[PDB]
Amino acid sequence: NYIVPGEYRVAEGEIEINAGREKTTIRVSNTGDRPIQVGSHIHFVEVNKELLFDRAEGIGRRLNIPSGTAARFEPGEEMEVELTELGGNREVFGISDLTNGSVDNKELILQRAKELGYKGVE
Amino acid sequence: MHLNPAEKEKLQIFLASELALKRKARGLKLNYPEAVAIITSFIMEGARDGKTVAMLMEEGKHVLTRDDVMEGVPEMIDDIQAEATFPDGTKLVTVHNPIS
Amino acid sequence: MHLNPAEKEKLQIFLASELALKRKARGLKLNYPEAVAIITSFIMEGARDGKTVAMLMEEGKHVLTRDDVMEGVPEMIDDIQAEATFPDGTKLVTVHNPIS
Amino acid sequence: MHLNPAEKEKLQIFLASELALKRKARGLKLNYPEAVAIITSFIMEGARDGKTVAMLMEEGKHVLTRDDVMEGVPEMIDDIQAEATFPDGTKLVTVHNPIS
Amino acid sequence: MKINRQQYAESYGPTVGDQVRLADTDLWIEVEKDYTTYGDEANFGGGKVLREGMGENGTYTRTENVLDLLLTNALILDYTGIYKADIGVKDGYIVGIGKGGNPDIMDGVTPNMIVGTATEVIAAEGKIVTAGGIDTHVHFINPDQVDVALANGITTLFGGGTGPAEGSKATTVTPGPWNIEKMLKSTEGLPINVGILGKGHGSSIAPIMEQIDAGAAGLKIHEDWGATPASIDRSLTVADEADVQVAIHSDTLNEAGFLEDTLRAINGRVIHSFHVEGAGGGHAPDIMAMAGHPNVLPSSTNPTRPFTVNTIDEHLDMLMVCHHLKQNIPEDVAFADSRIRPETIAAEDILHDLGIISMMSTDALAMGRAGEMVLRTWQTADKMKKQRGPLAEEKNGSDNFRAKRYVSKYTINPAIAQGIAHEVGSIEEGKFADLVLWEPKFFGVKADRVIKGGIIAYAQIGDPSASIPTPQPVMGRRMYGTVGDLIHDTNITFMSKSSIQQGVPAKLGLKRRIGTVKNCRNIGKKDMKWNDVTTDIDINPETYEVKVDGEVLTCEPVKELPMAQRYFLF
Amino acid sequence: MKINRQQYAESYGPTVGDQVRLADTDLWIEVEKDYTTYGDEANFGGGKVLREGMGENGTYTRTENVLDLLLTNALILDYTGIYKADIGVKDGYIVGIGKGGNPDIMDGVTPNMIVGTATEVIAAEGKIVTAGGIDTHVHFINPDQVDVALANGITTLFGGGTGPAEGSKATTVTPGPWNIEKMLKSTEGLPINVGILGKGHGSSIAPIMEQIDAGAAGLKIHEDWGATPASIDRSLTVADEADVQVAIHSDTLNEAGFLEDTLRAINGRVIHSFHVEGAGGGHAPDIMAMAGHPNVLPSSTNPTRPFTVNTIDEHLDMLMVCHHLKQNIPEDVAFADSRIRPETIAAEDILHDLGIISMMSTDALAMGRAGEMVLRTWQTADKMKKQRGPLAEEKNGSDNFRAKRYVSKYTINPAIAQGIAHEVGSIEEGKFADLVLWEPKFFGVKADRVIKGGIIAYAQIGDPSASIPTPQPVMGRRMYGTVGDLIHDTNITFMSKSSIQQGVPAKLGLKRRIGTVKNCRNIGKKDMKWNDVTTDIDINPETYEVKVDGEVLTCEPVKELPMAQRYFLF
Ligand code: NI
Ligand code: NI
Ligand code: NI
Ligand code: NI
Repeated sequence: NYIVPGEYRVAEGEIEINAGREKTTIRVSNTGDRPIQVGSHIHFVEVNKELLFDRAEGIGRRLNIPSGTAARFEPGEEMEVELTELGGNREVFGISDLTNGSVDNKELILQRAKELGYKGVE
Repeated sequence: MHLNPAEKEKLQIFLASELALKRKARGLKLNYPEAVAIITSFIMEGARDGKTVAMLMEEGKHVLTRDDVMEGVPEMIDDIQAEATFPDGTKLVTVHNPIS
Repeated sequence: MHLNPAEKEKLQIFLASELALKRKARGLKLNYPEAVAIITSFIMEGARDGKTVAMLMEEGKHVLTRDDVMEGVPEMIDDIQAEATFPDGTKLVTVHNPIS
Repeated sequence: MHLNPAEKEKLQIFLASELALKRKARGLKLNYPEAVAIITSFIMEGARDGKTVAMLMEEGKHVLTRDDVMEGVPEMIDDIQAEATFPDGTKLVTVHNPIS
Repeated sequence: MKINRQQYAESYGPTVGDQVRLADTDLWIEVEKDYTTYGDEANFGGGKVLREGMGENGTYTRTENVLDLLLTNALILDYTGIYKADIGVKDGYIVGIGKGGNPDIMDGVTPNMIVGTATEVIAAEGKIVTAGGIDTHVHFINPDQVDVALANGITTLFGGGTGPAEGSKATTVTPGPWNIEKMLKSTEGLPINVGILGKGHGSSIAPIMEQIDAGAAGLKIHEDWGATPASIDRSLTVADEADVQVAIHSDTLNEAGFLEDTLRAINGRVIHSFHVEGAGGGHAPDIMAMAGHPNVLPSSTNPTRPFTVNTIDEHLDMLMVCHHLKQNIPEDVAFADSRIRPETIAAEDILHDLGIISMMSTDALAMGRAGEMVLRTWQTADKMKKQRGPLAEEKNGSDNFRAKRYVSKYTINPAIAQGIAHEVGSIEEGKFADLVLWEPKFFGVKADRVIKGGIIAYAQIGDPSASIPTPQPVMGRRMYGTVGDLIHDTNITFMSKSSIQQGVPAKLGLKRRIGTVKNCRNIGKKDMKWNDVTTDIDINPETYEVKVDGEVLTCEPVKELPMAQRYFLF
Repeated sequence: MKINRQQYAESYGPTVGDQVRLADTDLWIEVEKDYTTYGDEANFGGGKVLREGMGENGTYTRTENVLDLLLTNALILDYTGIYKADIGVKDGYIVGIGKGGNPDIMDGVTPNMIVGTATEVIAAEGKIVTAGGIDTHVHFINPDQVDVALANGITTLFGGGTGPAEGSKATTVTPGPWNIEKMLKSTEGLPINVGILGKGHGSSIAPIMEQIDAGAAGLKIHEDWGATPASIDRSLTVADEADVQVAIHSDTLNEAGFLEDTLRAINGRVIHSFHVEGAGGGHAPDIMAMAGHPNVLPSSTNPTRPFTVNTIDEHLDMLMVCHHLKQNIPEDVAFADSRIRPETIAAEDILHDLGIISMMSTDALAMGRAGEMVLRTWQTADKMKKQRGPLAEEKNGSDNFRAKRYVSKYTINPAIAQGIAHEVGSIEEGKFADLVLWEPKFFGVKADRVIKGGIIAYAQIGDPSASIPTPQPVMGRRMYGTVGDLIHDTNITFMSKSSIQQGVPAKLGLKRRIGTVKNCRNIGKKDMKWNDVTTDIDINPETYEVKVDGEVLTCEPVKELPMAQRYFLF
């Protein structure tokens, strides 16, 4: 009976994000001395050079977290994150200039990453 | 007086608070703009008194209670923000959920 | 507060009424704008109190009498009109010949 | 009410004076615009009361003293000027060095 | 990964099946569908999705499917649906309703809704977005009335007047070529869309028609200028030639005829019947019977909306002032009194709920309130739900059917009636970007932001000297869309086809966008969205009782309304 | 005949060696030189010197070395000096600084400063006169912000925005050709000089460059649009081609890089680093180290100026609102918190005093106060004098060195940074006559009269119905320079060379004076007047301690400031 003006009455259930896309869990370490926070929609291979992880596993992927949220790595912090697949055309341009085209060009992306000192190119 | 644009505008917050305080004094449960005016004027007068921003952030939660206002008003006011000249210049006070 | 244009304007009727009431309290016979302000603010506060339009149409005739105002003021005021938010929304109150 | 542009503006001097008088009443030393507002409103209310220009030129020097205001305020106010409707029409009152 | 519904709605606004209360009414709207792809919602801010290489595309130039403006996560309330979508604006028009972002990396992006270098963002998550209100009964009496209208979400003013002249204070009329030209030039400084009505009076065609050629967008027939069979006939002959609408305030006095005589003069031609209940004017006591006819587009004005315990008491003096009547003339008072009937006001509530009255309007400053058309529409819907129950057509416990019926009354239907729905009146692709954002707690009461031609024109915003825009005092203020020459590009002057063909805008130096009035003569009641009911309305001449399908239409007045003392300072 | 000093200063303003207190601060400025000839001072009024055949020449036509306007007996406070002179204005520009009057009879008249039939007079005796403030960090959010700025002596607004859209509420960006065109047209109605920044984001050149060709005067790189290595690089490539400045708000989150990565992307090119301390945005915690580099033009925004006991407590909620962050998202709060550091705010005070931060700015309505750039500059200088003492460079017990260092931060340095110092930013012959008169008791607090292009635009003035202009209420008001078409001639719209060459002003119908942005790419820290220090700034990543030349930079916050509760009603 009490009226809260403009209130919601949400339906039952839950919202599954990124449904139907492959998920991948990887370990990531902040080897730097300042905090690094990574948003939901950045091409994961193109994050800060001082994040150490298997860079190949970030290609064509982004964090599997709600749109507009982020993962925070304090200095020295290692943690596991879950990634999902990029969608749409699966192309990335700009950001760190590691891709500039299809995310299918793994060898070229990793070559650029290695030359520029992005940690974890194996 | 050399009033600037903000000084002119903020006079009308004081005025609205005076109006609202008269309505409260004759026994009326206050509405949304009335409640906002009272709390806002309280903050600006507190700054003028030389209180700190931190003091006003906590005092602002005890100016009006739910029995002072109409149904739903507490839930309509998520926060109140006001700027005023403290002894150390203009500062912003934000009072979160001022009426429980 | 989300003040709309009318809310801003009508604050200045309340203010003028407060000014006029102070002048009356120190013994002055009121002039034309003073008398209009007092009666107008009375109407809008009455609406806020939840009186009916019909109640205010008759009460508005007993707010000020001819001995409260300057010579000729009663005859200058043929009626006073004001709109305010009643419990059932905005309504117009017209008080005919408020001061006999 | 038929308010003209000056009547509208001068309401805000009365309002600022009311604000300043409340601050004085709770024990604050007044600042520059507060002091100017109080003295100005005093002049305009004096005209409304039917005092002469010469009376207000001398009374205006005794409204606030230096212990009522912040350091330096007396020296900041070289004079205060106000126009109001006297019984014999609009006149200018100038109060020189209102706070010694 | 899954998000619970409560948290999802807090972050992105509501999604399919969620309900939202309209202000402090009992009315609930339900999200019918959602254009998003869950996980790829657009949002803007620090570390958010609309960033270069991510949800913002860094490749495409503006012309290459990029938007000028994206409203993210809007809950649209429109005659076309109640649903969740992003809204894309370009060149001042709505170009896409769907899902915005970057096709590089996101699924389900509408192809012309790319967020690029050229794109501004307005966050609409948690807001209800509607079309701007279309007020077709405006008296141009006091320029301060424009902000009043904008503050309650009105974006188009159709009507007439030259300021506070007695003709304008009574009637929506800008008379003759010269007054029309002068008011078109005044309009250059009014931050709202405008169309001007000429005087629908004369016994010869040329004096009426020359107003249309001068730039009028329509005509008003008003009894105070003589609502005679001749004036009615000539005005409609003009309108049928010129393709503009005619509004009528009929002969209350029944001086030259009764309602049936007015209908005979109209002769089946299309007409917009103003304040059809009749307190605002018309054949006493039975004018509301016009709303049953297929060639009538019927509107109410707002002071009778809805029926309340104070409604009657305010009306006599309101009417006397508007129509320049004298209390010392018995027939003037009798004329006034003849127009104020609880029986027809009560029935008017119900006729709205049934879809028999199609439109709302203000009657601003001449027996009507410039800033309460939207307000009183929802108060009426709420009263009807309380007294008549949910409509039979409703599902899921929502009031979506009623909400679509009522939103149509002040958006799409007036636009259709006046021949301007190709430009304004609904949230549809290809229409002008006149959009109103509302916080649900303030819905229908005080607009948050009013967008005009793709730029914010009016907003509830705080201290201009503050560190951020939210500190007090928060009040309605004109924004940059109203400043300098931008006022020309964000607003439309609607004009007749003939005045446009004859070069009136160039002649007068008009810099505003020019809208063409068209397709006014080939419509009827059947074209009123959600409000298309034709029926025989019987009004008893002795008792004023209103019957439809053999049933008396009546309801009680209420002592209290929502959207009232919780919100307003006076 | 001799006049004592006290009486001379009362009559004509101060002369050589006299000192004047700035408002209620502890800062004293000393007259360094005086251009007058004692006994031939210009003054205007009944029985005064500027009369025909006397101090006014009655022979010469306007074109013959006569002024449109003479400001008599000004105490100029400028990067070029603190000195006493008459200022002569003609065709809206400062044409002479020296001694005005009539060469017929007066000694020492500057040859082009003749007072003739054509000359207006402003008495500046007893006033301090400065250049108009140049605010290069403006969010165009609420048009009411213009008067706020004028009232504190600001005459140029550089920045971006389209009104209270979320993109504009976070970032100084007017995105894309269409929004830029719309805001250039809005600018026609704003009584202040304006330049507009486009979105410095993209991975291709064309989407960024088309903003410059549309009429933008510069670009803003902001983290909320993705302050990535690519966006940084493309924006600077565009800027180097177009000769406009780029402002940066860097990646606070360190998402794509740390500070050293941003500097590598910049690659030695010129850039304006906004809010370089970082509470307003940038690489956490070490962004302030940018202010040591020779290619960086560093500015502060005003809420951290100066460090006070309440400064920290106000910031978290200010930031959350500006950047559209959610209190229920832990990483949003952590991002916000990462930006608020007493260690770097305290060091920022000292870096200003040392000439390592070159500029002040507001950040109006997006973590900054539109009317407090000038105010807080002097409060900072006063706090530094109190805590660090007179600078080593001072003489005569005056604070002239400090006053020149600090006045430069909001006048000449922002003008140099944005490529507009050929037109504005200082009191020099050949520059636009944007001048602010201050009573010393109100210096830096409330401007007396603001002159724009040689006509008064804003003034503190009284009752318009009174017998004279001084009776109450004295408040800030727009003057005739803002009215009608005069607003076009008294204000400048600054635009890129390419947009000017392509005829954008004619295309859009702009009537304002058009200023050309130029010489932005060939400057550095060495070109910042009185604030040209380059050095290695070390910021400890664990403690946030700031070191310069091996010394920790720290100071205490203060409980009280001058230029505060003595002056303001709220
Ligand atoms: Ni009518
Ligand atoms: Ni009407
Ligand atoms: Ni920033
Ligand atoms: Ni900013």
